[PDB]
Amino acid sequence: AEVTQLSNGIVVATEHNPSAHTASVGVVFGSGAANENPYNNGVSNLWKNIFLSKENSAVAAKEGLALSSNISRDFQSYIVSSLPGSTDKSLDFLNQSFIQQKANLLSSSNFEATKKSVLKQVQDFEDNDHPNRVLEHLHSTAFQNTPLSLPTRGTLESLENLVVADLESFANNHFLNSNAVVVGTGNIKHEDLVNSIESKNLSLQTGTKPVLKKKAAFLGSEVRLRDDTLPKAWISLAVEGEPVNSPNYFVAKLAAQIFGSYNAFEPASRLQGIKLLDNIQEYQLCDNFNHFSLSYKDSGLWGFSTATRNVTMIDDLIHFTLKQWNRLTISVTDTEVERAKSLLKLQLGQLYESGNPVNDANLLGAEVLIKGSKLSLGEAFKKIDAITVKDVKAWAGKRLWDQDIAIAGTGQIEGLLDYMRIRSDMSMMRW
Amino acid sequence: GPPSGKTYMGWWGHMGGPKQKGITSYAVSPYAQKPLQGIFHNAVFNSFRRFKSQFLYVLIPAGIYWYWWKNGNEYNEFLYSKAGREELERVNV
Repeated sequence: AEVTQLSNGIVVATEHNPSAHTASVGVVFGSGAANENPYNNGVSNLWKNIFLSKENSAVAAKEGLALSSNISRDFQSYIVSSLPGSTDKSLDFLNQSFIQQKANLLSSSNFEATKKSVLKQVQDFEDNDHPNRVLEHLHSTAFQNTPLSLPTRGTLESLENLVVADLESFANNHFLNSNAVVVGTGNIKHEDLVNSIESKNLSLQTGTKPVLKKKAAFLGSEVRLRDDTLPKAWISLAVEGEPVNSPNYFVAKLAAQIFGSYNAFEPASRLQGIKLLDNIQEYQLCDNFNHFSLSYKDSGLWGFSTATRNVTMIDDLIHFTLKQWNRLTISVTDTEVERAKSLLKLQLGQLYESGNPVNDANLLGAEVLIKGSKLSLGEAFKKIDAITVKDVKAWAGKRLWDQDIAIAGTGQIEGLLDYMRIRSDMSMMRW
Repeated sequence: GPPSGKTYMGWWGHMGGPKQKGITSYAVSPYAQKPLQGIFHNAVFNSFRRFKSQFLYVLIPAGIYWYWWKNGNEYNEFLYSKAGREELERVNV
């Protein structure tokens, strides 16, 4: 449970955990899809794909190393996993690919074979992964004409028109030092890694900063992707949430836990202590749903997602759910808040502490990049337990009560009523 | 309840139209839109258009009927004045 981080030339961050069996090293950049443009959208996803290409991947495999990378909105990360002993051979492969081979990975035979893969990849996504496709579109309309609206995997149109020069252009503007953090998780010590790094000098484009832009903003709107040939209806709905490093980051995350997630087929799920289940189970209004409090640097999204085959009662699904959310402003109970506290701790635990160093790396790098440090799991619990009913009520009265929303859906959505109908349910009549 | 006869209109979720696919709609909350005042400068010269295409279908039949009415009226007035008491005895009975 130690968050160690020191700066010499490069800001090095590590979180050691003795019993681990393995160790992971890599760099995480403070720039992701939210830094691209509508036309070069998909560059970051492309980088990730070449970094994992058959050529580069075969080199580290001989050495007994494994590769992993993830593209997000605010950040990007390249990671190399290894045994606790080869904690040095990872640092060689890292520098070899980001300085020496930052021109060998971009050959006219590799880039074309990779481009052909992300194209079949992103296409496959839009053709079949409906729930994620919808959540991606939710960000698209909620933050339109603003950074957060750009899909992480990029659009098929900005992708097929992307050239090697664009990769370089992006890389030379974001893969800088002042916008980077070298992460090390697994078992290796902070002082073990920091030495192998402060050994090899060379700055490589120092003093350079990435370009700036215009702040992200929420806009009440919707995008309806009707498709009557699909067998279900997938919809996502949300209000403007909380950004990371916000006084209410936790109240919000707790508020989502109150309604939580559900799966109509799993017996135990049907028994949960969520009032909403009394309303939706009578006529079986949906196969599943899940609330969330997504947070980013400039903004966030608080809402839920759901999938259903009861295409003639979608208005009741949406109506009941939004009536429950009304309660957070006027009648949420102590026991509901308490049930949430326990469950939030359990999930926040399983995330920050799993048996996989790669997840730890991403989380560590991402956090240190936005707030210059990581909040310890124990420090979180103290904040979570401190939340009162009054807090939830004040938060909801600001974020949920009579506030614009964003909607997105695909499939048999004829039954999803108009905007103003849904919008009206964000409140209740009173004397 | 008792079985219902087939119609040409259903209800939300089974309205009776053909299967839709490929069409994508977008909308913005009325709350985020410019308060009602922009219905001028941009929406003024555009207006009155939906009557410049129609007035003929209304004006001609109107004109025809107005002249027919005015003609018969002026004729009536003449017939019952002094000058027309002669023609009145001709057309009357």
